[PDB]
Order: sequence, then C-alpha cells, then structure tokens
Amino acid sequence: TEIEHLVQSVCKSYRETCQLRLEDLLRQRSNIFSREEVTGYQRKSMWEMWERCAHHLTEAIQYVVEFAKRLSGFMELCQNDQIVLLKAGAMEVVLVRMCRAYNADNRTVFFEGKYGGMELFRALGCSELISSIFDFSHSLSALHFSEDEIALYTALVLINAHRPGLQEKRKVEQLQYNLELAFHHHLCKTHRQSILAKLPPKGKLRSLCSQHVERLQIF
Ligand SMILES: CNC(=O)c1ccc(Cl)c(-c2ccc3c(c2)CCCN3C(=O)c2c(F)cccc2Cl)c1
Repeated sequence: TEIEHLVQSVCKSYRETCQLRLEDLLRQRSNIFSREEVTGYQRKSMWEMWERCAHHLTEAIQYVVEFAKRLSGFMELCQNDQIVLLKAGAMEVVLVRMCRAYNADNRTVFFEGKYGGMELFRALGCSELISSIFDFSHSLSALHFSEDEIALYTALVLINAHRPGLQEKRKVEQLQYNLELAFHHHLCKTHRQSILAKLPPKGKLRSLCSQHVERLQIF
C-alpha cells in the first residue's frame, strides 16, 4: 500500500499536466472540419504546415516536462539523467497522450479547435508517417485506457533505464521498478493484466518518433 499511494500520486501528476482536458476533447467530437477547411489546410505550403505542427508539438513537450517534474523520484535523479530521459522519452509520451485526442469512430484527431482526418495533414511531406501515427493511435485508443493506466504507462515510457547516457543507471532502475510494480499491481487488482500483451512492442514508439521529427530547430 506504499504501492497504492504511488499509483494515486502518478495519476494526480498526469491529471494536473494535461494540455487538453478530456471532457473538453469529448465535448468537441461533434465539431468537425468542413471539406473547405481541410482544403484550406491542404493548400498551405510544406513550411507553414510544419511550422504549425512543430509549434504544437513544442507546447505538448512542455506539458510532458511538467509531468516529469511532478512525478515521484524523477526530480531526485541527477540533472544529467533528467535531461537524458526527457530528450529520449518526451516525444514518445506526447504520441501516447494524443490517443485521447483521437476519435476511433470516424478516425479523426483533435487539431486547432476541431476534429479532422489524416488528409488534413497532406501539406506535410509524409503520408506514410501520418498513416502510421493514425494507425497507432487507433490501436492505443482500443485499450480504452483509464486515466490511471495512461498515467502509469506514460510514466514508464519516460522512466526507461535503457536510455544511452544515464550516469546514475541504478537510481533510475529503482524508479522504473517501483513504477512497474505499481502498474502491474493496479492492473492485477482491476483484472486488466491482459492489456499488457496489447501494448506497443519494444521499439515501436522509437520508430514513430524518429522518422521526420528531430532537428525541428528550423521552425
Ligand atoms: C489547439 N491545439 C492543438 O490542436 C494541438 C495540441 C497538441 C498537439 Cl501534439 C497537436 C498535434 C501536433 C502534431 C500532430 C497532431 C496533433 C496530429 C497529427 C500530426 N501530428 C503529430 O502527431 C506529429 C507527431 F507526433 C509525430 C510525427 C509527425 C507529426 Cl506532424 C495539436
């Protein structure tokens, strides 16, 4: 039950640090882009559309940093390892967090006040990647994660002791192990263990968050 106090702690850090309130996202599912707004976005140059998207992604990252800061043990890690973990994991967490912005019923995603499909992002240069991002959100949305589960899962996406560059490896390993124990305890308690087998495989998140995203300093 130190474990259950950890579960509650991680869930509160997550709830305090969302960019978007879940209930606002659900409210807005009826609010969908017209054929003309989609065309208005398809018409934008590659540059301006990346500028747009890289801005949103940088704000989304700041919310993940604030998640890390409010997370138990994280802030007692040495500064080098805080930076290593966030550099390695922050994009991944944003990707995982976007499934709450995704509506599996019509395959739309929340974007700049309204919901739209993947053809919204045509001006970007990368239909393969967009498709892959959508397919992944579609799969992650199928778990119907509780708020607890997604808080713990994203905690673990972040506190990963296999990140090249950590000095105090062991101290991150204990933090990871305690988060793992919290997660498996909570899943066992609610008979949700089965979802473990449906989580993304080792290296799936990495492969989404490398293709095309990095060196965005240019926007
Ligand atoms: C009012 N606020 C917003 O609308 C808002 C807030 C937060 C965010 Cl994160 C977004 C947003 C940002 C980027 C993207 C999407 C939504 C949906 C698809 C394109 N995309 C990506 O996921 C992105 C990625 F993660 C990997 C590779 C390529 C890309 Cl472009 C929009």
